[PDB]
Amino acid sequence: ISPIFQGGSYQLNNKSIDISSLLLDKLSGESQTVVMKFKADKPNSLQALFGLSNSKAGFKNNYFSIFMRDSGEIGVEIRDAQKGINYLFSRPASLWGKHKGQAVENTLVFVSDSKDKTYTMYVNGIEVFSETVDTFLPISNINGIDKATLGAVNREGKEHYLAKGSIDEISLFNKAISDQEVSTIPLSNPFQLIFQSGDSTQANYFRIPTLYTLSSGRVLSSIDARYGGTHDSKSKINIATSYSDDNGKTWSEPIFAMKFNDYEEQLVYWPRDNKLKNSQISGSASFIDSSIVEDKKSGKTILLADVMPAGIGNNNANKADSGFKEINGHYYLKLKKNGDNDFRYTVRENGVVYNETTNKPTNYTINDKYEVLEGGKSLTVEQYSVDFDSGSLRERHNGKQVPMNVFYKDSLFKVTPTNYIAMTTSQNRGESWEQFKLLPPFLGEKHNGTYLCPGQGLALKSSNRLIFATYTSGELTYLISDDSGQTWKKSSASIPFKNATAEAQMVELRDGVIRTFFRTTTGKIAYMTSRDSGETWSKVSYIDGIQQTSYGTQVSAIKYSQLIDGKEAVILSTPNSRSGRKGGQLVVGLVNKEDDSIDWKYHYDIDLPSYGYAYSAITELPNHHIGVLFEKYDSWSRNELHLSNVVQYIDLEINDLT
Ligand SMILES: COc1ccc(CNCCS(=O)(=O)O)cc1
Repeated sequence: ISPIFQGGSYQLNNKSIDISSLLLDKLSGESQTVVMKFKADKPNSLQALFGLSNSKAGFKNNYFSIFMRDSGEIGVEIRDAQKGINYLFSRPASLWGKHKGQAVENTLVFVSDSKDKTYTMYVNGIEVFSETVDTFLPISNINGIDKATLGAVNREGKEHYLAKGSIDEISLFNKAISDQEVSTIPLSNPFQLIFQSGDSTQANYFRIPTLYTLSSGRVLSSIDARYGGTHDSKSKINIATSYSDDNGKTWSEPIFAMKFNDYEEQLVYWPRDNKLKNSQISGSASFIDSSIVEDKKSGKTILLADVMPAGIGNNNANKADSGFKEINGHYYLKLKKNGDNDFRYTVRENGVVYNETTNKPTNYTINDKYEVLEGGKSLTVEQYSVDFDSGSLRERHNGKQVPMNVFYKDSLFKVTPTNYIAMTTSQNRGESWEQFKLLPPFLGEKHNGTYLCPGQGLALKSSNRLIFATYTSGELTYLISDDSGQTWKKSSASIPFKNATAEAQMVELRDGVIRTFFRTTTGKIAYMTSRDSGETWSKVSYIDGIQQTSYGTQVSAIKYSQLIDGKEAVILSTPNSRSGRKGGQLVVGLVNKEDDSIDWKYHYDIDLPSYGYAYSAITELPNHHIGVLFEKYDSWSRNELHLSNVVQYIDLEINDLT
């Protein structure tokens, strides 16, 4: 099934190219496919790559175009004034610009299908929109079309949306090629996907990537599998993991490290229109923000994450309560029974539910999976599913029973509606994970729980010490274990910020010397240092030479194993921008032995300064390359919510960075 037109090596230098004679008489029938391989490493603010237009006076709104923005957004317009049709379909963050200094060849496939009345856009093997309409407009059927154009749209005789870039290949087909045929078109991607829409997680969205290189050489990744769009909360989120045994070349089908069953794992297309985009799965328990470390001694992998019950709500839930009760220097999980107005129960020794009014135990116990048992018998609740069939989000029982968990909305016994920290382990390097256990309160019975810093924990090289960074108001709270994560203690480190999202990651500069880099509210990345393996912490300093936004973004960090320019090296991954989450960089710092100060000497731009880059994970691969898994979009922006397959992985060598 051949192209009706095929052309290549077009240079778009703010001057459109007329291909009308070559293409227009070839166009026929009402279904078309455009395949285009193009580069744009210096795009204009808004530019059309391809246009079919009525160029005549008075018909300026009769055209089809494929356009892009310098934010990385791709879209089409399909307009006919006589038909009263003005379609615009687009998706932010769909493009690559540059990789290792070279312009990326993006592969774009646009399918206009008259039979299904559907327009579908793929970029780099990723479907970025699929839109069905009541009234279909074939792109060839726009009234009075007389121009086919590359690198602009001809309107009333003038070049609109002038492009800068190149089209190394463009093909057109008088057919809507199938999704399968699309999948056979060769790609030139600079990235790969570890987690993706339609995989075993069945989440359509992903956020908060982590990466960690295990001692066997296996590289492990964890991530938020996010079901209700990309929202933090309220939502349904599980923690998924995947691993690579060949230095990041291929990755295992994901499994769950932490999951709840009160709501079905559904692949859902979350609305992106302004009226509905803030719809939230509101009755589901959820995890969020994971962190990984490996323990030399037991050989176990440890994964922590925040846990939230279904009853959680932002503010007034639950600052001023840890969710635990202290009774004799020991902490016990509090529980409220269906119909009580306060928390009159605790989960004492061996999950026995006690009544704190009468100190009498009950016939109810809580098992290992935080599930409710009555007289030894497994209680259940009915699962929920969500849908937008009514034109707004509904959450409804689906007929399926699942074990009753104290984190669920429908549970007989409920935990305090606050945030907790959970821990699970794997003894097979990520092939399976245990049931999670809740960590105890660290800042007291009355303090709500600290917030886990997503990314990596720190395994000190010269001892058995494990450290996970967490944050809360006014300090970082480091969690320290010297016994394979069986027992934890805290080390508080004051920071000059109140209610900051002080996401912190650590590197060991040398034996027992830890530097922690963290997110602040000042527009600069901060850091502090410990010289006694985390017991005590220095005052806070800031990095100059890198800019963040006022609200800041997570920073990932590693100690590189090899010397660079003869010096110890640390590599930071972060957006470099004071406007938004974009301009991703790896910044290579060299340590000064005189004082452990760091000279930030090399900045590697991940992609264009204007292209999205948010939360990130980096790890030194066993072959000394650098693996980077990152949110390739602006995960703060209210315009880039609910995008699929934007968390992407790349492989880099140190020479690429210098
Ligand atoms: C336990 O519940 C939690 C835990 C952490 C958070 C913060 N996540 C910030 C991400 S962002 O800066 O908005 O992109 C929100 C809810």
